[PDB]
Amino acid sequence: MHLWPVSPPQLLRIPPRNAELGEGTKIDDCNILQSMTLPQANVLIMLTPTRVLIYNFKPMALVASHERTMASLKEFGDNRSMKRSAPYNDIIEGLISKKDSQHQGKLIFYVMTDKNFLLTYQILKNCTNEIIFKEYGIPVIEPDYNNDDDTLTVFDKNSSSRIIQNGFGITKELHFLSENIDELPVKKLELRLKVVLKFDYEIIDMIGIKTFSGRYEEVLIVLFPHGLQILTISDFKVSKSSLVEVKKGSKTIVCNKQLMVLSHDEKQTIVSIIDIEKQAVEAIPLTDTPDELLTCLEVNGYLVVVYKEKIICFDTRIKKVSHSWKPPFVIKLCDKINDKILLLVSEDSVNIHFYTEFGNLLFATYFDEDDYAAEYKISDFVCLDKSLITVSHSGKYQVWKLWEEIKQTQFDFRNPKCYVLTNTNNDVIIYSPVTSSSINNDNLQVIKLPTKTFNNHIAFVKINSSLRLFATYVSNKNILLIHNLETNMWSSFADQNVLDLHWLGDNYLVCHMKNDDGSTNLKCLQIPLQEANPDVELSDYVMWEYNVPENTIVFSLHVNTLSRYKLLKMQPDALLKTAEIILVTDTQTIVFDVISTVHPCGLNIIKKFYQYLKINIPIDVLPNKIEWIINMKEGLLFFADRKFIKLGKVGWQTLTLLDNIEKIIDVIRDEIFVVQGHNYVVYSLEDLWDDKKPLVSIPIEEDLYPISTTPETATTHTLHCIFNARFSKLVVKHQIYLDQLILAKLEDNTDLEDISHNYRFLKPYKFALEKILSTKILRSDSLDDILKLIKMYDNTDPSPPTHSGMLEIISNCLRKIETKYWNHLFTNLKMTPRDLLALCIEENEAKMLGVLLLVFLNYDEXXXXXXXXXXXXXXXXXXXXXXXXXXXXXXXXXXXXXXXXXXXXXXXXX
Amino acid sequence: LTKYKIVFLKTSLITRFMYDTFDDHYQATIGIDFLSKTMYLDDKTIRLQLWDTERFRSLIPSYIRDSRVAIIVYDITKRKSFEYIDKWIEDVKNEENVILCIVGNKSDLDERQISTEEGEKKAKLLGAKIFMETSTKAGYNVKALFKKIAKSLPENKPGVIDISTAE
Amino acid sequence: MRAHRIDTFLIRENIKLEIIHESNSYFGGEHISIAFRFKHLGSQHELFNYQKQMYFHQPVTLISGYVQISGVFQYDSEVISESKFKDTSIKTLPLLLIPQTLLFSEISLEPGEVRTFYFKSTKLPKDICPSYSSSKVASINYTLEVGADVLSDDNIEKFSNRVPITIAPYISSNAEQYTSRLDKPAIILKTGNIKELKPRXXXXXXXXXXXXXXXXXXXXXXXXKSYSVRDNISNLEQKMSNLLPQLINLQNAYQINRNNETMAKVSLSAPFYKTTDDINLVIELDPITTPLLKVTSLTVSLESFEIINPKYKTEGGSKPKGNSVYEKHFICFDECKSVSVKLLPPRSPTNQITGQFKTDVFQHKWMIGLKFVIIAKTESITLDQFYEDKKGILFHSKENLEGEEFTCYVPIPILCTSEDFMGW
Repeated sequence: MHLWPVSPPQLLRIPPRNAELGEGTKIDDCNILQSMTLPQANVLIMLTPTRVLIYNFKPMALVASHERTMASLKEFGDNRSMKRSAPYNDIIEGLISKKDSQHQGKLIFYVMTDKNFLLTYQILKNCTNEIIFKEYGIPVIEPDYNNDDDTLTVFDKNSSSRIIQNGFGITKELHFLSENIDELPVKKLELRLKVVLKFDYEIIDMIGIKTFSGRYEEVLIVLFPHGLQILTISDFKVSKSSLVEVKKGSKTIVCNKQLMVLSHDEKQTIVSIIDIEKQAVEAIPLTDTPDELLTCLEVNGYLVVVYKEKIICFDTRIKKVSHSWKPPFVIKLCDKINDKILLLVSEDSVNIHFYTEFGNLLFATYFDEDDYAAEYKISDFVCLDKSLITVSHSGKYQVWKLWEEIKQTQFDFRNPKCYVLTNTNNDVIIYSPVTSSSINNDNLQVIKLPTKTFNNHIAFVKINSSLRLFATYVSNKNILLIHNLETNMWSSFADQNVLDLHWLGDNYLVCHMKNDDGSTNLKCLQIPLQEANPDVELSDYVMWEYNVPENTIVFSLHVNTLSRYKLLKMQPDALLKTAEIILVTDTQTIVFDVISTVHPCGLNIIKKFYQYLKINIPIDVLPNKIEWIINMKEGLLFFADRKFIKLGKVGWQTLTLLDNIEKIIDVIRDEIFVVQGHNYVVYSLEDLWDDKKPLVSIPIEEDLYPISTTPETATTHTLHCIFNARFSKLVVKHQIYLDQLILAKLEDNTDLEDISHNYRFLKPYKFALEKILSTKILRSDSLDDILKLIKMYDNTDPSPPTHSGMLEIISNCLRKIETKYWNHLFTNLKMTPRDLLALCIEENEAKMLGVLLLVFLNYDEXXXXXXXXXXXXXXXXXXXXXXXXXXXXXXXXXXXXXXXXXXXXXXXXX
Repeated sequence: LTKYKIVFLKTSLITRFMYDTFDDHYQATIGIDFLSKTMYLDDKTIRLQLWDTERFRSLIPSYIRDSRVAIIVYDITKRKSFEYIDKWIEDVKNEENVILCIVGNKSDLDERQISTEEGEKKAKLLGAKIFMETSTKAGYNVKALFKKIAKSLPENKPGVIDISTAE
Repeated sequence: MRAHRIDTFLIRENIKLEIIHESNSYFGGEHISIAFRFKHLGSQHELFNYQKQMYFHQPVTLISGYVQISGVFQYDSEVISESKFKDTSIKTLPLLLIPQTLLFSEISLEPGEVRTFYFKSTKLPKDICPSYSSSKVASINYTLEVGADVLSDDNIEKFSNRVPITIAPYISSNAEQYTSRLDKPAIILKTGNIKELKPRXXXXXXXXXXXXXXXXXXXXXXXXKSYSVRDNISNLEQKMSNLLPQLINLQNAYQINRNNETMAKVSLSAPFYKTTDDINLVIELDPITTPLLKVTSLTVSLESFEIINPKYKTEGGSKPKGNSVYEKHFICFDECKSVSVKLLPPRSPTNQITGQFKTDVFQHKWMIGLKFVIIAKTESITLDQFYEDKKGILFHSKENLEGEEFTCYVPIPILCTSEDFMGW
């Protein structure tokens, strides 16, 4: 999900043109207009006005080019922008209906030149998507053939029979992960021009896809100013072509299984959904949008229209703008780097910003800070395999290596969730809060997988409760690894086809597996113990198994470990519902209550699984889009694509609870901690089920996007990236929202003496009372509530306490508060400076006088009070706050005397 | 770490510097006549101290020399608060270089009695190092102002590895 | 996390023992403080329930308990000379052992009762050999064994569990480390204190005299604070006999040259790092490398070197091999201006890279190994013309190249850490 930079970018630049552009003069363009990736073949394509370049992506290295000549440059014009024959591989409703054709075909990619020509380049390479996934670990499939394909092999100058660099580098040739897979070589490919197409109108935009006629063909949807043209090409020959009338079209896009043109008229941005078999267009005007469209985007199944000032998320189903947000800057380039995070480039082009889909800033490079052309202005960027390659018009590019958040155990309610990132260098960062303690955890733990290979695609990484086990899965090699963190011991199980992995609480692994025998899938439940003596197989650990029905297709699997266990109600053995497994299938979703016995120390050994219900989830709630589900009392609450939805009988009727939820941080004892649009909202699961007001909701103002929370301390932790060309670091900043929580509870009219008792033990609680009195007296607010709350604090002692706490809180709030509000505070507060002086004298708390001496003088309404305070401090020191205070007072007195004395005080002291 | 000292010259800005961020550094120790708070900046914890902020202020001239910084805040709605900057910006120099700071107040209060460009030009003429505009009503640049102040505050040949390849 | 390193063991089915370490690692100059928490898993409510088999909730009495810390130096005679020291090849040598200290005498635990015993060892020797386990030829292992007796059954049963303990070397204020002697008979410290814990105008005259810096004045007044090794380690970043200065030849930037021909310039973010810090490096190679040579690939790594003392080396040849802990590869076929690399070693409360230390028989060092691949810089090192025609000139990757395998090592200090990981 999230993306952070591992380190500052690696700077490179494309080689100059090999051939001579002119007959006598040579012009090395070294100017990159656009870059795009072809993960299906593990190749990255860069475009320049005079040439195309093709690199092997994972082992970054140029492999091919075209270097068009001056004759072609004059006849067809300079290259303008390239597009890919992307395989949609699902329904469009306008072009393809049956998707069974899928399968790997031709690697075609087109480039529109400066005078409306399509060149239709083709890359031929002896590779397949499965082979690429196995060899390079690029997550490409989701609908060694000798060394003949290796290229750019550097043999040693002496003893040429030995290779010093085949791929990344030879280690000059462990039983967990691993036939020469280690080299990770660079594969050769052949680029070739196939056919040139002449267009008599400007190509505003174009999109090519693959369809099935019967034989495989390609369809090009190209938007001319007068409308849309759909051209069918079988073998690079123009087959039947269709024309549809669209006015002032700006950009085509295929979103939510439907093709739509996007025009711009009267300050309107009409979206015209096109249906070509029916030959019809449906126009959907959008809300007020004065500026022209910059680029359209499809993220999470809903369109995202970008403007030079704002970005609006258009919902395809209901056909209405559901969200709008504008960043501080003005957009120049915008594109999704992963499924959730997207990249925004400001007008300066020197810095990039990782924003989440809802507009919350995640990461930013704050260049242009007057550090001084040696400036790198970005023109495009491509992200793949956790590596962002940005490019510039100056012929240079930056290769970034990014982290990547990987989903954890989905909200085990017992303890806070862990936030873990993974890297393509088989490295894992793990951050977990401190839980019970009052001191925040500032450190990130680094785990290195036991392997020197670099083609491992870590598809699953889960931490069990108590952080005493680490279950990870490498898909490209089908290897499960259980890492005991306490003893730092790895155990590997080979030939495992796990489709999903979850922890059922401590030592239990719910594993949705795929069985090669008949391609059937099952759900096993292993019990990986800490110590395995004979190197057992993963099969023998299973104690429960559920065979998924052959016809039913599983969309996802969710495992929730409950915090409070309901009594089974029948050596009773005290059977309780320790956890619950909620399988989601296209035909029916099954909820397996995990009936277990709880020992006093823990070790919730599970006894059986009971199928609670077999609810047929309606298609209206998009079961395929469910990301989390909990079987609440007599119903299911599930986080849909963007909303929380209830399904609780009471005929089974659905209901929408929250409409703009983008993330769920974690669930801790019946609290959800969701992240609504530009807000971090803490509910209680009962209240959310009943559709009541949130427990609290605090805004997200800056890059402090929450990653984890500790509700007992009312803290939210945020991952910050200290970025700089010299070095990059990841740090954790903790924001304490205790004051906001108290304010929200007071707004709820909660009876006092429970809030104080609830948060009395919290260290920031005093300061939580602060920031409320000060803010309330500022402007004009009802002050009586906070005054009573502060007053009762320190009064409910286990001799009278004399109310030291209220004294200190009031002194701190009053001193930091400006003049013209002291009188108001003293009006609300039934006390006077003389009363405060008497109170401290009774308590002999010289610190109050030390911190309130400035307020005492120039009060709201000689000067022997200073000497008295000094003497009191001295006595207290005799009976290092007091010492420091006395020193400061003495210094101030000396200064005053110099400006004006101190001898008198000294004499009085004696 | 080092204890920076920053005389201020209203009292709204000091109040806004606190009561704004609860980022684990709430415990701002307070001395006599001055307020000290630790500020977070790129894994650096720097103790910023405000020395002072009617019936008094005859001693703050002695504070200027000890203070590492001398902030200037002026009300933008009236010219007097803007014109009197010169007397104090000379006085600070009359009383070791300092990281001078210029800022207006009540920017978002009818407004802009003095053009922002004119203020920038005059600040540059006086030699001000950093100029920022803030407001009492939830200022959107006070945090940026203090961040710039913290940044401005203060905080060899290559080793030749002559060893050749193993031959 | 848990705010401390807690190891939980089950003595019997109804009793749990938690060993809490106040810090992940204990330095040479500090004590060892460990809390043993014995808790009964039974409940008082079931204590009066009335064949029942209520034995699980019966109170349990332990007569004698003990805790002892021991240290062993393990080595193989194949590389280390056994003949001059005063299972096929591994040989052990006792370094230190705290005499068996009684944890308690006649303790009784009722259901749902927790009792904590804080054990504080005497001041460890300043030159204690640090814990070292990331090795195969030599290692130093410290273990704390805690045991007791339970009368659960008719026969007196005995429980005894050993847990590893990490020891770090003493570091002075100015980065001076003691050369930990290894060829010694043994060290016999005292038993160590144990506490059960309880559940729940001279100054004026001094100040007057002082009045006649502020922090200094306060310190003087309180006299009538950098002493802990952790504080010295933390403050080390804010500067610049058996003791040896560990930070002696610091240099931010290193220049790599082979046969007087520059290859690349390596710049470190900081002159020295810690065991739990990310090593940030900037390697500028294209502008630095000579025009006649192109660095096509570069693998950086963090390696640990064991320099075996020639005195204690068996004779029967080659430089020590670097036990790599992290590696990062870069392909620089294009004109790679510079490469920023972040070598982050494993960090965990139960697993951290051992710091830099020297002993009598061997020395432990940390270095950055950079292996380059260098080829002749042709006009186009990667592309060769394949098909030329009107409107296009196709190019394709070169089948075979030629180069060398220059490798170098940049020394870098990596000292122990003050920051404590909260523990799993």
